[PDB]
Amino acid sequence: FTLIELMIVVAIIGILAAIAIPQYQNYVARSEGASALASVNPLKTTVE
Amino acid sequence: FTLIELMIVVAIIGILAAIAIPQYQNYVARSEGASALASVNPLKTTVE
Repeated sequence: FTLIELMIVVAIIGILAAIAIPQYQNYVARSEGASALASVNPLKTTVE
Repeated sequence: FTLIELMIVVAIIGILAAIAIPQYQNYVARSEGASALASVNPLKTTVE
């Protein structure tokens, strides 16, 4: 009778369907690069 | 970014470099003294 309780649980393991968003790391990368420009931009203005 | 607009303006305040000509008042004084002789000179000539 427990087999059916597991049927959902087999499903539950299954359904997760948005896990590995790697290039999350790559909008993170864009954030890190543009926001790496944020670090320097008033120093343009400072040299000048 | 406005800091640089002010850099010129700090300069502009600075550059003025011929302001206090006091003894302007003293060539004025020479004018006033010699030209004070101008007032009387035909009155030499008038007494005489």
